[PDB]
Amino acid sequence: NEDICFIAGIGDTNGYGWGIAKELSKRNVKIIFGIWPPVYNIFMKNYKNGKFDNDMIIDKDKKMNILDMLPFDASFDTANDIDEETKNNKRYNMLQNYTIEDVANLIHQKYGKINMLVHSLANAKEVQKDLLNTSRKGYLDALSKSSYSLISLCKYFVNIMKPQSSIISLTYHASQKVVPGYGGGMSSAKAALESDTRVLAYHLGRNYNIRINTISAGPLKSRAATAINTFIDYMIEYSEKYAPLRQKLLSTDIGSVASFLLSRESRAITGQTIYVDNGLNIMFLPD
Amino acid sequence: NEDICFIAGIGDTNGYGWGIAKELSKRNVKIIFGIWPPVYNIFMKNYKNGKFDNDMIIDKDKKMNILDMLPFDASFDTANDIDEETKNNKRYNMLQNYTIEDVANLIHQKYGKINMLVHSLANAKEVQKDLLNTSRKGYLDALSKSSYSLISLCKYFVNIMKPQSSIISLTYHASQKVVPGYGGGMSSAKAALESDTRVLAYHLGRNYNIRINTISAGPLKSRAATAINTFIDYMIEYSEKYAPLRQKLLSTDIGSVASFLLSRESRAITGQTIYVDNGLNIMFLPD
Amino acid sequence: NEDICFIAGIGDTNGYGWGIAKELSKRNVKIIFGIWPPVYNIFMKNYKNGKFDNDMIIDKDKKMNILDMLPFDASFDTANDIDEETKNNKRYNMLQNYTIEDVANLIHQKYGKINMLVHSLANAKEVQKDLLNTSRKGYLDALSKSSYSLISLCKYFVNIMKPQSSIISLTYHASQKVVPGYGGGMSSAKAALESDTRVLAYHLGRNYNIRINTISAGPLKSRAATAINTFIDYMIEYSEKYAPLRQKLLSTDIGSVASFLLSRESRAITGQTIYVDNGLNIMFLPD
Amino acid sequence: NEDICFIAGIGDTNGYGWGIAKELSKRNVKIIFGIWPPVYNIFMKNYKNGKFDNDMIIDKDKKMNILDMLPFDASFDTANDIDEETKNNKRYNMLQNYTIEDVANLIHQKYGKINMLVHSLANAKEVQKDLLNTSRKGYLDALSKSSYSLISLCKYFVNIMKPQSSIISLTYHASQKVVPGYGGGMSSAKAALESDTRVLAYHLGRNYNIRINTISAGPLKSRAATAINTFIDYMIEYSEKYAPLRQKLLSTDIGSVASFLLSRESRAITGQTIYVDNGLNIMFLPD
Ligand SMILES: NC(=O)c1ccc[n+]([C@@H]2O[C@H](COP(=O)([O-])OP(=O)(O)OC[C@H]3O[C@@H](n4cnc5c(N)ncnc54)[C@H](O)[C@@H]3O)[C@@H](O)[C@H]2O)c1
Ligand SMILES: NC(=O)c1ccc[n+]([C@@H]2O[C@H](COP(=O)([O-])OP(=O)(O)OC[C@H]3O[C@@H](n4cnc5c(N)ncnc54)[C@H](O)[C@@H]3O)[C@@H](O)[C@H]2O)c1
Ligand SMILES: NC(=O)c1ccc[n+]([C@@H]2O[C@H](COP(=O)([O-])OP(=O)(O)OC[C@H]3O[C@@H](n4cnc5c(N)ncnc54)[C@H](O)[C@@H]3O)[C@@H](O)[C@H]2O)c1
Ligand SMILES: NC(=O)c1ccc[n+]([C@@H]2O[C@H](COP(=O)([O-])OP(=O)(O)OC[C@H]3O[C@@H](n4cnc5c(N)ncnc54)[C@H](O)[C@@H]3O)[C@@H](O)[C@H]2O)c1
Ligand SMILES: O=Cc1ccc(Oc2ccc(Cl)cc2Cl)c(O)c1
Ligand SMILES: O=Cc1ccc(Oc2ccc(Cl)cc2Cl)c(O)c1
Ligand SMILES: O=Cc1ccc(Oc2ccc(Cl)cc2Cl)c(O)c1
Ligand SMILES: O=Cc1ccc(Oc2ccc(Cl)cc2Cl)c(O)c1
Repeated sequence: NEDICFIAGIGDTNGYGWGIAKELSKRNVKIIFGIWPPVYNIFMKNYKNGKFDNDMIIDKDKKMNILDMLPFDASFDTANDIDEETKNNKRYNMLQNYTIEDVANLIHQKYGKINMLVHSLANAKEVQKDLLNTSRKGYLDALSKSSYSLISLCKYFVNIMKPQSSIISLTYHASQKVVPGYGGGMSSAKAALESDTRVLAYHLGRNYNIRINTISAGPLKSRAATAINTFIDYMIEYSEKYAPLRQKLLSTDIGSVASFLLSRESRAITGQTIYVDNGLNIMFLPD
Repeated sequence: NEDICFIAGIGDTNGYGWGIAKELSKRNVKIIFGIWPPVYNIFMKNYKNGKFDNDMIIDKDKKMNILDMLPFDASFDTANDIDEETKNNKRYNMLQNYTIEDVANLIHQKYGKINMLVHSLANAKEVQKDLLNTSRKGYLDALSKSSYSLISLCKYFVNIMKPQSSIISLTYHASQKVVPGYGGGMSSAKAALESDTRVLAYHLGRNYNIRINTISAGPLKSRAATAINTFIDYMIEYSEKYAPLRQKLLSTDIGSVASFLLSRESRAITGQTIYVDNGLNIMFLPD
Repeated sequence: NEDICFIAGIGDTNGYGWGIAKELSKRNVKIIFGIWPPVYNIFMKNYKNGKFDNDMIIDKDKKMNILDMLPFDASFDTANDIDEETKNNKRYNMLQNYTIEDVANLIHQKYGKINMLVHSLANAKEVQKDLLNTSRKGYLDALSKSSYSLISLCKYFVNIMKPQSSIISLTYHASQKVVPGYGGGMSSAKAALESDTRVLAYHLGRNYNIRINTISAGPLKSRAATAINTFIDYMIEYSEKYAPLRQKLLSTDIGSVASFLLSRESRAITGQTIYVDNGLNIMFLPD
Repeated sequence: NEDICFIAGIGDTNGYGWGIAKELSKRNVKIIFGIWPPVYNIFMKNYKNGKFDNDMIIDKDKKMNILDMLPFDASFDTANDIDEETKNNKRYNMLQNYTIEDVANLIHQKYGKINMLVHSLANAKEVQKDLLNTSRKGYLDALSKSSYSLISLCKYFVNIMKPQSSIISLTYHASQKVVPGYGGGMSSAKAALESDTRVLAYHLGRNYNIRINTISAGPLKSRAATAINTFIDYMIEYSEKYAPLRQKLLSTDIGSVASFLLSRESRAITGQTIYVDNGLNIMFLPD
């Protein structure tokens, strides 16, 4: 029977979420996009305007099958959690049912139980400051949006998931080793994410027979990556120069691994940080 | 010349902070206690009442030399950050200059530049819930109080520290491996703490020639440990049964290591998680 | 089209080698078995008699496509390494082209370049002794047969492998955490093997565009697992009781991850220790 | 009172062994040098002539207290292991009681039980070759001399050591991350050695109440470091440029950590790889 995957964190076609959606489509997985409200209408415009048609090609006979595309904000757990300021926002005022709980309800109401969950989102409002100059509000924002949001996602989605479902998120090696430009408590958020992945694997594994893993991806010139002050170009030039595999890293490279982790093929893997980065993580120094 | 250590996180004599204060005293380090406001007066009462006199004995000729004891709340960065509710609290209303910045100023005003800093505090208001049932507010509290507080401590204290100063904090292996009762995002807070320790080592090391490390201690029946629902007794019974070293773990065991890390003897060590837990971390399973 | 895999280390159908063969067979990969001479003829007689006929049942009717079965000894790099006594041993006198180089040469002659390599073998004379009690000779035996053998397979098989080829081995968590009973220097060999996997990922990735990883498998009741003093019953019981995923771990659970890592889907993963143990490695203590 | 340390691996004053001896000497520990026979006599002639007289200067006048200097070869476990050719080699014919057991026996006879043990030696015939190019013999050479030797020292010295004694060795980060140039299987040996340190911490902690750890030292221009193909100049330059702590790493920086780990102050630490490299290990890439 059909499998359904909710992917939280799609803003365009240039990030890992799209890559994952693409590769799942090779396997005939029905895709639901969770899109952050501020960029939801523009995404919808581009999509309707056919801007993504070329990017939706799987191959000769296949074309990405997107079930639905919904507004999703990981800043908010339930309806009660939205503040008046966001309520009164140009971009949000015209949308509804976009809190993490509302989306689970809405999906379940529309299409029943799902069996695949992808957390592909991060945010840190002080990413451009180093850790030592990051404010408490800044740091807790990184953690709220980039780490707590995985926990909330699970808390609310497990009700609408079949036994033997699988969940993945995306991390970065800044958590384990210093990467000077990865500021604002983003390194910290990733660190908590990778540990939470373990603690969750235990809970979800024991209570629901549901698996959860995280992919530590190498650099990709995505929207958010360009936001960091360029960082991402140095990162890519460095990976391509010194990684064991001197080949350009594509989002569908992470996509194919995500697909495997999300399938019954990896029935015995849970609680892991899997490195999909051309082996760059294994190097001590430039050679 | 004299060395001064600020220890943040002393509530009684039964935790790691006291252990560290004791061992630093063997080396004639002047100790300043940072004490959380809610328990400051009771600590002061006990101290004046002589309740701690036996616990202050170093040995035949030495007696812990406590320079000062100040109210300290890691919840608050500066004066501006205190809310009206805490302002209007029985325990705080009668105290002042207890925010992280105020304490650095106050210490520096009183005794000049210090050269040793100890973060020995944690808190998580939902520690009794597992990760999956922890609320966003709960989780961010763990992180604010247990992890951001190290960053803030450094941001503000480096101004009042000599070159070649050293800083330590305390972590727990729950960050790296699942420990089912360590709830409320405490595992997450520790994970972020250990990663932050690295990122900070880079910044402080390069800019100020200041070192920072963290000690992953094994279980000790402390005030906060008894708070966890008992957990701590199982933990201790287990460590004593299966650790490589079948010997009771004492706070001064962590104390002696802290003393070494805080001294010039470990001039070449920074950014590390050091395990002071009778080797328990090396075991896969009960033997 | 025309994927060929050499699986080094199969004596019967109760191992992880068998499980890897079955899952690869499912993707229509051509299987070549490398078989240690002590057990080769009993394996062939068993095979011809159709004792494995039941074990080759894949799903609804599909049967294993074993392309060849070759005598193989990972002890010997080249014909010139073989000592006179082994050459004339009862079980070896009747066999040829069983050294690492010779099986490389052989495979190439009969089938051309292959693109998949599985190191699925370990040995140690003194596995029953704990590390402290292991002789220099028995430790070097363990390293030689269990660790050097991977380096040697690589040096020789890289010649007969197409660019973008993939290589896996199997490891155990005793290299990272203490597991009493895993003696003879087998933990040392797994440690070395997990570290050689990184060093090799570098050389092979840069010079040949070939990937190599290692699977850290959970416990399985194979022939060799029993030769360890029982140990394995305890291991399996511990695992089924305490793992996040309380299911029986099957050889085909490993096989499908092996399959994935050998395929182009894992193009961006190299140098890695991938855990396939139902998440047991993430646990600190039992509950 | 009456601490005795056997330091295995000193040829001159340019190593980490020298640095360990100097720092131990500062705490009034009695030093016994174990000296590889190829360099023993040139070391003695040098010593008697007072070539090391300058190097024994500690602080304001204090000089090293070398209690003994013994020929020692970690290749040989017992007299019966020594091959006829080595026995009659020019440099060995004039020496006795140089195997591991014999130096144990010897030390015990002349001084009684000791309480500190330093493994400060490595070797590999084919260090100049990369892993892929290393022969079976040269790999086993590396493991034998660099890794087995620690297990063997332990098995024999535990007999002549008091409860609560301590044991250190030296390792390098090439076991965990790829370092081209660190060939011959030296990375494999360090991997094995860091894993054997855990296994040994278990046995020795439980059966003898003895601790063992390992220091992962940063680069130092010792005799052996130069024998590696230059490699070390590059290593030191990289390290001084990119480490969190941009200071020159001295042998005595290692020595004072060794001292700490051998003393009772580290009573609760066992099984650990302690990094002494100015924090370089925490770095992902240069800046
Ligand atoms: N791009 C890289 O180099 C790289 C390397 C390692 C890991 N990652 C991880 O991969 C994931 C995907 O990011 P990306 O690199 O593809 O960039 P991206 O911009 O394509 O993805 C990030 C998405 O998160 C969404 N988002 C931001 N705040 C949100 C909120 N409050 N609620 C819901 N959604 C929100 C944004 O709309 C954006 O589309 C990220 O979590 C990132 O940490 C990326
Ligand atoms: N006790 C253990 O078993 C154990 C094991 C590993 C690590 N640790 C760590 O050691 C450290 C010391 O704790 P402990 O175990 O000695 O218990 P403890 O209760 O003695 O120490 C915790 C202290 O933190 C203080 N504190 C709480 N909230 C604060 C705030 N907002 N601002 C300032 N101070 C605050 C409390 O007053 C308390 O005295 C903790 O960080 C803990 O995580 C403890
Ligand atoms: N069985 C487990 O529970 C388990 C758990 C983790 C890892 N592993 C790993 O899996 C591998 C073994 O698989 P298994 O557990 O099914 O045991 P197994 O006995 O089924 O497989 C090992 C095979 O290797 C062959 N072999 C031994 N020495 C050889 C040599 N010198 N040259 C060629 N072949 C040789 C043997 O004939 C044997 O059939 C080992 O690397 C082991 O470390 C096994
Ligand atoms: N030098 C560095 O930069 C560095 C960095 C990390 C680790 N280490 C470790 O330190 C140790 C060596 O110290 P070093 O770097 O000062 O080199 P070194 O040459 O000064 O010390 C090694 C000594 O071991 C002795 N030795 C060699 N084979 C022996 C045997 N079979 N029996 C007894 N003794 C033997 C040699 O005589 C030599 O003096 C090694 O374990 C090495 O891995 C060194
Ligand atoms: O090159 C490494 C890299 C680049 C981008 C990443 O994603 C983000 C980074 C920061 C922020 Cl604020 C948001 C996101 Cl989605 C990331 O995790 C790692
Ligand atoms: O036995 C392990 C253990 C016990 C206590 C600990 O400290 C705390 C734990 C939770 C909270 Cl809310 C506060 C503190 Cl100080 C800890 O870190 C680990
Ligand atoms: O339970 C875990 C386990 C069981 C078996 C294993 O394989 C071997 C273990 C020792 C020897 Cl000599 C040979 C082999 Cl194939 C192993 O690696 C781990
Ligand atoms: O720069 C890092 C470095 C330098 C020297 C080292 O020691 C050796 C290295 C190889 C051999 Cl054969 C012997 C020894 Cl003592 C080492 O371990 C690491």
